[PDB]
Amino acid sequence: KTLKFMTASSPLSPKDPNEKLILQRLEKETGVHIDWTNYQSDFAEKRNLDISSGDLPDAIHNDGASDVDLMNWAKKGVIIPVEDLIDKYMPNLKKILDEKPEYKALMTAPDGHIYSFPWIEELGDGKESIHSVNDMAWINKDWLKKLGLEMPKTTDDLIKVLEAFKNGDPNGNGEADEIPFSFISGNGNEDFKFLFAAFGIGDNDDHLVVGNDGKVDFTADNDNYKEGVKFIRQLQEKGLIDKEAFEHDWNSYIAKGHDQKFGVYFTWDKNNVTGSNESYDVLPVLAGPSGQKHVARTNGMGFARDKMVITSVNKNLELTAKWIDAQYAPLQSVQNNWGTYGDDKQQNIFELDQASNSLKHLPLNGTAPAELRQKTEVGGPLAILDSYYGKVTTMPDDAKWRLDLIKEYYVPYMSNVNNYPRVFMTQEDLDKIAHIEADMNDYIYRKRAEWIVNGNIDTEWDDYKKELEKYGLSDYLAIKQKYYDQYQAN
Ligand SMILES: OC[C@@H]1O[C@H](O[C@]2(CO[C@]3(CO[C@]4(CO[C@]5(CO)O[C@H](CO)[C@@H](O)[C@@H]5O)O[C@H](CO)[C@@H](O)[C@@H]4O)O[C@H](CO)[C@@H](O)[C@@H]3O)O[C@H](CO)[C@H](O)[C@H]2O)[C@H](O)[C@H](O)[C@@H]1O
Ligand SMILES: [Ca+2]
Ligand SMILES: [Ca+2]
Repeated sequence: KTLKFMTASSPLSPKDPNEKLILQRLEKETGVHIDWTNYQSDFAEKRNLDISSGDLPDAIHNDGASDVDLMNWAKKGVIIPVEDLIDKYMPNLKKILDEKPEYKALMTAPDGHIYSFPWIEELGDGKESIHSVNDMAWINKDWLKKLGLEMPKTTDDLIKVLEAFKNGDPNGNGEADEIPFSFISGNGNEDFKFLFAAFGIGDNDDHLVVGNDGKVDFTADNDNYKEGVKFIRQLQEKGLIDKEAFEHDWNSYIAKGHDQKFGVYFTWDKNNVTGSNESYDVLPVLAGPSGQKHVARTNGMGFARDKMVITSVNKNLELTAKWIDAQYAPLQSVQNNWGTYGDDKQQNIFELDQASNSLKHLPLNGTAPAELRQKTEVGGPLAILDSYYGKVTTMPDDAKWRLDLIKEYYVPYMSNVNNYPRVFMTQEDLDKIAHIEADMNDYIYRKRAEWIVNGNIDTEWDDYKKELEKYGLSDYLAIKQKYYDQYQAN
């Protein structure tokens, strides 16, 4: 009747998840009450403390564990394999794996086991996938018009435009408050690395792309990569970059965005940052000095291996298996991912069409989509399939919109036929990767920011590449190539 789950949630959502409208209804439908350990910041560190201290719940919900954490917890009996539970008790998930057996392959570790329950969300395929580009570039069209500038078409045009922003007071308040170029450095949706491809190849959060020769490329040791750093260095030297770019956080970014202080900035959806207005639009793909005109593909996709694991201290496997499966009901999945209907005390993402027993997205009327979603979503293991649109739920209008934009502006410039596939390496290979990445990942972003602030990449470039080799890049790259080959050979 009672299970104890650990979970992750947004600091905008209730400290107690049972305050969420979805979870109140779910209790009345499963008849299972969940007592939550809900971490709303630094979830992974806090999860690792609990596991290390032996302070295990029945299951970790909305977990987001890496594959190396999954295999290590599995080698040690922290979590259990779950395939027999799916076959015995999970008809909603079994039906999904019937329709789309490809995901079953993605859930199966090389030792034949399944250790987690995935998040599945189909929104585009291949180049047209909503994940192809995460850190989209946006520009203040109102400043362009005010200053009589055309949309920039090249990186050189971008510099000239940005200097106008710094110097031309297009907000008209008589102060040089204009921030020409902003970002939030590192992984994720507000980084600037989307522009590195205007110098050829570019970059992504993996620092990994697949060349058309079949050979994976570590992007962050290319000359094109150095040229992109040199480009941002020009912007810094020219006083075009947000004074705060390497210190501020999301909440500060969004404050500035709401005051419309940005010339060009990066984000998933401008509505989350500069709001619902036509002051900002997509910065179209720019041509580099030599006519480079490219969009690097991310390796992202509408699949996450682990949004739930089951711990070895879980004493009612059947009930837990059946609770989980209730999330894989179409209508439930839709809500768990995106929000709910019929709250009279808070804005609703959905309305319930009782005529069709189906969900209809409502208009946000200026509410930031990520803001209302964070409060009312649940996360966790769920599947939303392409066959659900027009049947179970409307497609979200911000997802349909973004997909249109990806087709319009970006897909024509994705010259790479392949990106890196979602492979499940062996545990021996995962721990090798994890040792190299322990050195490499921080180091790459550290050098990148030092180089934009000092100006010595040209003097430091070769030492940096040797250092990456001492950290094991060739080994790192050889492993990734092996799995790409095995994936292509099937
Ligand atoms: O790193 C912490 C960890 O991140 C994990 O997920 C997030 C994103 O979760 C959301 C994502 O919401 C969107 C993107 O959603 C889709 C694509 O899946 O895009 C469509 C709209 O264009 C939408 O229909 C699709 O579902 O991302 C923007 C905000 O960036 C939203 O407007 C949009 O819905 O992020 C939201 C706010 O955090 C959350 O409500 C959503 O679930 O990964 C990125 C980090 O790289 C997010 O920070 C993180 O949320 C993981 O789910 C986990 O929950 C933690 O966030
Ligand atoms: Ca001004
Ligand atoms: Ca390379």
